[PDB]
Amino acid sequence: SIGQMTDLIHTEKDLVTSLKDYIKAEEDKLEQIKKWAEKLDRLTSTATKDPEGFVGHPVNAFKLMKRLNTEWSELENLVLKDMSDGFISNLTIQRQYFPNDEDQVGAAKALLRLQDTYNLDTDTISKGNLPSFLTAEDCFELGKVAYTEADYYHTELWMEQALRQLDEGEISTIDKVSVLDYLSYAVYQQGDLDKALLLTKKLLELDPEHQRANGNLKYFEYIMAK
Amino acid sequence: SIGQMTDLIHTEKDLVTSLKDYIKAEEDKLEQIKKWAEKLDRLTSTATKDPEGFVGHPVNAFKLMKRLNTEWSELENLVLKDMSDGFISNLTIQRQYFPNDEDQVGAAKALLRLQDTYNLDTDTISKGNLPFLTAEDCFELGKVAYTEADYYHTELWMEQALRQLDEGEISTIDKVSVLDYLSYAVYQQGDLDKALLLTKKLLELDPEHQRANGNLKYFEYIMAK
Repeated sequence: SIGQMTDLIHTEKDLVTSLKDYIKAEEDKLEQIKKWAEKLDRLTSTATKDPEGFVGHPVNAFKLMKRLNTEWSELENLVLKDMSDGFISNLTIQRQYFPNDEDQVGAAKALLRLQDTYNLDTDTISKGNLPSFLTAEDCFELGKVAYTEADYYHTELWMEQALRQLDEGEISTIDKVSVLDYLSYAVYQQGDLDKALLLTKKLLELDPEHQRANGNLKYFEYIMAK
Repeated sequence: SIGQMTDLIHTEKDLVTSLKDYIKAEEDKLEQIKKWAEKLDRLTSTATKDPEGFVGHPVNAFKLMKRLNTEWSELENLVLKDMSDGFISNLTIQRQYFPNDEDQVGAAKALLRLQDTYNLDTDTISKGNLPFLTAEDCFELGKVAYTEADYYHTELWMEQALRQLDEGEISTIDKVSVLDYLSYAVYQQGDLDKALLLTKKLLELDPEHQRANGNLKYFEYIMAK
């Protein structure tokens, strides 16, 4: 539907309003804690300076003990206090009407097809180079969904975009070796052994003991030879 | 001992260091969260302008789903994260060498003793006008006295607490409770003129205080008698 998307756009907006509320909360806590800490900073720096004289006049001694017995306990209680209940409460509730895995993969598939029905370069989708933009792990996931479909066409394309972006300098949760594993395997399944070999060799240049890739190399030079 | 307190002073110095670290931790986390939030502030606002055209080109639909299914739960996980174990472990360990309630009460008594062995005015001990206590500190000392049945000191420190309140100090402690204790201590001391006086002012602040009405009637009774 479209109304569903407008409904989810709106949910996620309200959720951002909630989030920002929570941020006001944690800042307000954190600050009065900073205030508290500077107060003790002042006290504890002047007290370290002259422990005999400080502990001398017992207005200091009483303050020191009311502070260690009571104050540091309130303080501790406040550090432990939780500011996020409200926001998390909301989120837990909204999550009743969120998409699940099924819908995420559905949406990947949909993207996959709309790539080649309007016939588009993956750098031309990722980078919004047409008249929002895609992390390396996004491309990576697309390559995976594809690979699970044994769709090596798309696996090739997105694993390639994913490799391209990591090279370009995008810092990520995803490493080159996985990218190269899936890339080299999709390529091999395509028919072009010749590139599979080199890619595998890049993987090996990154991970010399990648147990799968060595076996892959042996296999490769074997089926080329034969 | 003196060295024992030197060890304590240093311990608390250390704890302040720990806490300051904790603050750096929560701030760092919060920052990453504000970051995430602003990125989504953009996305949501763009999307609301024209939901149709937006969910039109389905990279938008994909990201919207990935973000509702995966990413908001990582965000959730960040929100729930606890930056405090380091500091709280430090605290829970040091606590083994902290004073307890009895030590604190004890110190309050040591202070009451000092007040009079050097014969010193309360504003003067509080305001460190020698060559500083909050109103709740003052009240506290007052109570320790009271519990002792030391109505002398109860008198004095309830007086100082009321003094520091009227000056305009913000405190968790209200004027009426200080007045209750003060009126009563004064009465037990003997100056009944002042007990009446005070009870009256307490009533000026709370007109239906159940103890202090009967306190008014009873005081003027024993005055007249």
